[PDB]
Amino acid sequence: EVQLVESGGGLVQPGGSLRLSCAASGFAFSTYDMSWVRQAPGKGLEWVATISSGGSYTYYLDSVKGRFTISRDSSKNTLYLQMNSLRAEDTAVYYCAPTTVVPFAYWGQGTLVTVSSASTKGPSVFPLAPSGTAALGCLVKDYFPEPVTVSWNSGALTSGVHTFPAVLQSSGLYSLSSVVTVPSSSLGTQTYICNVNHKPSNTKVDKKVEP
Amino acid sequence: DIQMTQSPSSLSASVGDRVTITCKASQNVRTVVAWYQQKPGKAPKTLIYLASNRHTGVPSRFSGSGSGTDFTLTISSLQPEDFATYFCLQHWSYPLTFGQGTKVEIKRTVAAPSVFIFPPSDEQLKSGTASVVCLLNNFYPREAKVQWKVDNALQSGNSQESVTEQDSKDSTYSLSSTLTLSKADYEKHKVYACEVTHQGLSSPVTKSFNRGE
Repeated sequence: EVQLVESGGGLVQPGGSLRLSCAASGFAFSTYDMSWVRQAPGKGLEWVATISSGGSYTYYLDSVKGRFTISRDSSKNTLYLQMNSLRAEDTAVYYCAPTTVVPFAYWGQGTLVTVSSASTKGPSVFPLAPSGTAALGCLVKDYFPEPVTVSWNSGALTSGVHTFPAVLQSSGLYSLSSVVTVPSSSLGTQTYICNVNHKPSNTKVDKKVEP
Repeated sequence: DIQMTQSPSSLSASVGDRVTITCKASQNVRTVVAWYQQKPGKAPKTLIYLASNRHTGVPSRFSGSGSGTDFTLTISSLQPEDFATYFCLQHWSYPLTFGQGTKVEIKRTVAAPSVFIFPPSDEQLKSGTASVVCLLNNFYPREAKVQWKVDNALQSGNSQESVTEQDSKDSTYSLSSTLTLSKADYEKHKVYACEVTHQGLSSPVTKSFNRGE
C-alpha cells in the first residue's frame, strides 16, 4: 500500500531556503529509519541524510552538514528536510525513502529542487514544418527552469514522437525540440498540434504544424 | 568513507541474454550491500538487499551474490523491463555511498538514420534569432557524427547536440543538432547543410537548403 509523496521543491536563489515534506502512508512510518536521497539532473543517486525511527539520531552527507536538517513528525507520518544556504550543486530531484532490511526500500516520485540565479522564463514554440515518411515538429526555445512538457494531438499521437532532452545554452536558458515522423500520405489527412506546457512560468502554448 | 566502484559503466545486450554487473568496495562491508534499478525519467526500484536477497516483487532471473568487497548482480535473462541503470550501495557505515551505476541498453542491428533539416521558421525569424535544426531519426548504434557547412565553410563551436534514450519499441536512438545563430549572421549566408556520418550509411549524407526557398 506503500505510498511516499515528496513536495516543497521549486526554484530558489543561491543562498536561499526550502523545506521539503514527504507524506508516508501504508506502512508503520514510526518504526523505520527515514532518509533523503537526491539525483542531480545528469548524475547518479546520492544519499543526503537519514533520521532514526525515534528521531534520536540524524546523519548527514558531509557537504550538507549544518546547512540541512532532517526531521520527522510521528503525529503526521511526515518527514521533512530543511534546506538552507542552497548551492547550485544542491539542484536535484529529492526522494524520501524508508529503511526496511534495505535502505530506500520504496521510493516516491521525488520533488525537483533548482538552485540558480537565473530568472524564470516561459519558452517560445516554433513550427518545424515538413516539405515515404515525412517529419515535422516544434522548437521549444529559451525557457527556465526545467521542466516543460510537450505533447502531440493532446496525447493521441504516440508512436514515432521524439522530444529531445533539453540543453543549457550559452545564455543559461534551456532549449529543446520535439518532432514526429508520420506517413507522407497523411499530410493533409491528419492535423498536427504540439501542446507545450511550462508550469514554472505558468505558460501554455499549442501549435499547429503546417505546411 | 567507503567507495563503491561499479563495472562496467555500460553494456549492450540482447533480450534473453545473461548479464553480470560488478561492484567493488574500498573496505570490508560484510554482506551489507544493496542494488537498485532505474529506468530513464523514473524513480528507482529496489532489487537486492544484503548482497543476495530479492526484494519483494523481484523476479527469479535477478540474483546477487558476494561478500567482503566483491559483489555481483546477475540477470539470467534480460527482458524488456530490465534495460535500465543499476546502482550498488554500501550501508555498512555512514556516509552511505552509491556506485556510479552501469547503464544496460538493448543490443540490436545497425539501422541508418533518416535525415531531415529545418530552416528557421518565419515565426522565429520575426524575433531576431535563427535556429537551424538537423534531425537524425531512428538509428543504431548510438555513435554518429554531424557537421555543419555554411556556404561550404565548416562550423565549429556553434552547434548543440541532443540525443534521446533508446526507444522502447525499436531500440533506436534519435538525435537533434541545432545550429544557433543571430537573425543577422544567419541571413548573411546563403546555403545551409548538415552532413551525417553513420555506420549504417554507405555514404555520408547531406541535406541542404537555400535560405529563400
